[PDB]
Amino acid sequence: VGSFAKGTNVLMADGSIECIENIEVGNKVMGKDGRPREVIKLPRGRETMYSVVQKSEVPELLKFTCNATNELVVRTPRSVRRLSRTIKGVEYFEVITFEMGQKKAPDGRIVELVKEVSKSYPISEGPERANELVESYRKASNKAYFEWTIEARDLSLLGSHVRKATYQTYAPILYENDHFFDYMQKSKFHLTIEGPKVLAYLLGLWIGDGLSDRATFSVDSRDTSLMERVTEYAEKLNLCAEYKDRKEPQVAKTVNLYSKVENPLWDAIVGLGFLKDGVKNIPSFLSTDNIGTRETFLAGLIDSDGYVTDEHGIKATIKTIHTSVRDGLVSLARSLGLVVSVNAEPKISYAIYMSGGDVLLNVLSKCAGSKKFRPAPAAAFARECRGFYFELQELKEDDYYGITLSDDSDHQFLLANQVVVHSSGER
Repeated sequence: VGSFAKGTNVLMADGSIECIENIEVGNKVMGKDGRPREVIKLPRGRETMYSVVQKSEVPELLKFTCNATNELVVRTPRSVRRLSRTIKGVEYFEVITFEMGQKKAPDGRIVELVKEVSKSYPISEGPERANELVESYRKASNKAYFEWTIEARDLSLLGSHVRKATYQTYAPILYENDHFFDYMQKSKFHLTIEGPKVLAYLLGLWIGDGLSDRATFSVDSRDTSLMERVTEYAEKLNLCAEYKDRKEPQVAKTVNLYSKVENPLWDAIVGLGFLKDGVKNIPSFLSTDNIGTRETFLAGLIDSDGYVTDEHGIKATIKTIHTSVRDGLVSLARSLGLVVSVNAEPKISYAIYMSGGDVLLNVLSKCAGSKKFRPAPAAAFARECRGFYFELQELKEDDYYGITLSDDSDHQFLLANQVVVHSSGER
């Protein structure tokens, strides 16, 4: 029965994080589709362990420790190519492919794994055949990759090209709390349907470049689009976006949001916890809250202290001087399905790079910055699981804790770090 090490953090069905050894039958862990996964057993035992680590300069590596028999949920890209080569004076048509095959393991077991297969036919016999293969491959699957599992210990059996192309995955968090919404209700008595939107946005601006002792943040002047947004939004919360305006020689216009009748914005900043212990913080509940709220929040942050580039794909960069926020950002961004990486600018400053196609466009379409806004996706889109390459390190023996799911379930659940791992069970 594959398992994990003690302390392994698991994401609960309700969005809470829990240490695997503290999990008890009946509890529901988080399913990758956002739905619960009831725990029905708790494997125990000793066994060689393997630490899983992302291969990759501020580290933000995805990782977890498992036992040797733990089934890694992996994906390998499908692949096909035809080439012509001359072998020993004879020209051949060769088709190299990635397909599911077999390999005798050290213990004599037959392990089913993706393999790089090669097939060649003499040119004299013609192409058809090579095509009846390249053709059957391309239409043998509706997917562009293989979805499978391999035991940690068996990962060494993979050929070099397949091993390097094989990756694990972390799923976006589709479950949605309402800590933010439920908060709104507790606020005043009357407020527009777009109250949650407007506040999350303003909080993003605050976290971006706002003072830590007052509902005041700075914004760029040449950005008339962003200004109209602040003003427009403040008003939605009966606030005044006050600033010296064109009578204060400067480029970074300080914007003061007063109660305009101890106000909504700041009451949330403290109530929700965007400022814990005098220092800025990214509330942990964000990650598992309303998706629209998560995006709106990021759009604000991006609008106050970040930039967007499109050279080699749409990408957003947010700069933060605090490590608390930094790691909070990486978590919140990954929860939407964005691909994230961090670097240290002249370590005083921190840059969080985010990419993700439609997932990123769904955030930027909420920004107001002149060079930040990007039109929303051209259509509905699913938030695909993201892959990460990894390194496996064989460890000595230790106690392991596994979790078994129902018989009808997909047999998968998420770790606190969103990594999609396999249920602990026989087979």
